[PDB]
Amino acid sequence: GKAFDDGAFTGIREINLSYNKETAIGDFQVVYDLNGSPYVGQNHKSFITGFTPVKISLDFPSEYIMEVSGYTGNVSGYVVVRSLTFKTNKKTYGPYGVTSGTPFNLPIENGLIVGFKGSIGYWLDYFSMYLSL
Amino acid sequence: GKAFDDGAFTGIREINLSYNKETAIGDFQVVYDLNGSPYVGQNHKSFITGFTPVKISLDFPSEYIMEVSGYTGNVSGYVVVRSLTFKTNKKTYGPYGVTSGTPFNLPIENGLIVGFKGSIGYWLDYFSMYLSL
Amino acid sequence: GKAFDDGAFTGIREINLSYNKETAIGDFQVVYDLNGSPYVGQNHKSFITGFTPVKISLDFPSEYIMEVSGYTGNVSGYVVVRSLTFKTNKKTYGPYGVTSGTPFNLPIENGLIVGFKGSIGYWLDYFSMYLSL
Amino acid sequence: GKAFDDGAFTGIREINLSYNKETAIGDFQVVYDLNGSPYVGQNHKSFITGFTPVKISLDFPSEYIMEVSGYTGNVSGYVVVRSLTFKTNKKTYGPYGVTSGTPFNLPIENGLIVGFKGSIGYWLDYFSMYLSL
Amino acid sequence: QSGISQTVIVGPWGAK
Amino acid sequence: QSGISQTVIVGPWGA
Amino acid sequence: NEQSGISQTVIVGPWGAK
Amino acid sequence: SGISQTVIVGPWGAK
Repeated sequence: GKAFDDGAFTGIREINLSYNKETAIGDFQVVYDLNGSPYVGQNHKSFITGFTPVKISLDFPSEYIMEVSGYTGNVSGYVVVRSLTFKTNKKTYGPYGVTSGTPFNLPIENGLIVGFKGSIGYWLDYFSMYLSL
Repeated sequence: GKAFDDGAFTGIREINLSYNKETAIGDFQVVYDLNGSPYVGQNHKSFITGFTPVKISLDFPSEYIMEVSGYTGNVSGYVVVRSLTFKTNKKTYGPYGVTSGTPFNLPIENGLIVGFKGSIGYWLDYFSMYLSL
Repeated sequence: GKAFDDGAFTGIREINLSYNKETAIGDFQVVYDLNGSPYVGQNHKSFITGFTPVKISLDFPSEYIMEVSGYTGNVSGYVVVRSLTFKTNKKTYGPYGVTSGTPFNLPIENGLIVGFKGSIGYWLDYFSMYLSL
Repeated sequence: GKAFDDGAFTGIREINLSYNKETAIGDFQVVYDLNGSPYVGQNHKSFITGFTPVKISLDFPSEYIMEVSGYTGNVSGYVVVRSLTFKTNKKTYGPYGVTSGTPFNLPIENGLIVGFKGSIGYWLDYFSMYLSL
Repeated sequence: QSGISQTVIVGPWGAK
Repeated sequence: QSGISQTVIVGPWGA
Repeated sequence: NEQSGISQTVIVGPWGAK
Repeated sequence: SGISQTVIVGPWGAK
């Protein structure tokens, strides 16, 4: 797929992703906070259509992500991120996608997620997160 | 279990843990680097004995951990860390213990593990890691 | 004066300031690096004009500031930043302004300046610096 | 002088120094905090005697240093640190030593001093400070 | 602000 | 904690 | 070590295809 | 490498 790297910022204001209830995660985009102003990240798009969009609007700065979890697994033979769930200090968003395969989770006791990078083809191939105090 | 929290240091020189093939991880102790000299961490011990000790001696500072993984599962009614594997930039140490249950993996792209906290009763119940540049 | 706060970024690419040889520092603006691309900072301007502009273009990323020094003093009854000098690992830029009053200097042994905040009226009233690894 | 470098810690609990108004700062020793416990730093001593001792006992963690200032100047031909003042969020300790020479000051708006390094011969020749969140 | 330095902490794993 | 990332800040120098 | 003028940040991952 | 880094300001005094 096509790789991307949004970089690191001051926080997160909104996540706009799309999913398919039979395959995996598709489109991924994020509105970060950059020293008080919204920073509209570019939309990283799947190579195919048919996904369902969801808008996760956080109440920044009092609301912030405390855990990112999901599933990675085979779809058409290769490994991709099949499901995602975002837990904040106020509520839970997801699961989105198909909860099958190998689970994973990143709970945060102290600190914040301030950036995303990864790759997207037909589906989200992989991703990493920037962490900071 | 008894909670523990070593806090944060400059790096890691050695890890001394124990495990049992019939069960899970038991004792856990770390020899940290503190400003260029070794600092002997508290030995966090299981409520019981009979484990097999293992010493992971890293070639500090050129060798460091890049990924920690393992499995969590039920042992005699307790949900615990049944296995641990430490992968450095030089080699892999483990798996130590029993590799069955639900998997978890913490891959680090940039940064270092500089401390450990958690809880140990009959076995290693859970643990978290301090990460820093 | 009018307070300002640029916040923190990932580095410094260029500083555009102005000064007067008989008074003090006037305008202040920074072209920061943000995740490997230029980010044009807000231009903080004096309540007056008639200053001499200076452009300090750094050879980013290999060239970076190692020491900020200068002088604070009275001008028309109030304390202002009268002079500034920026020393990098390769060259010295300054002094700009009037080198009299009380000196100050911030040498950096490890780490980087990643942002500025302060206040500017007729002249630069005061300023602070964000430091990070 | 003999160089020294205590390294970085979790915070500061007490500072023990000595000074002579006719000359400069003499001895310097710090009791740091290391994850909750007092860490007794090595005493860095002057090669000579005749100094007045000072002990700064901070109410850690409620009390912490917010600014370090002083003066550097010539004594018997050597450039040394002649005076020091430590301001916390509760009180001001100093000045210790005559306030003459070239001034310097490090006010901290966000963050903490977590370590000291430098060199001491007959007097404190120079020093640097480790800063962290 | 406290007089204690902080650092990023991730986890826990194994349970909670 | 808040959702805003923080950084060490030294200063101010001046008025 | 020689530092560059680029600020560093901890990064965890990746999860997905290796 | 495997050594944790920290911001350091200074030195003040002799060179």
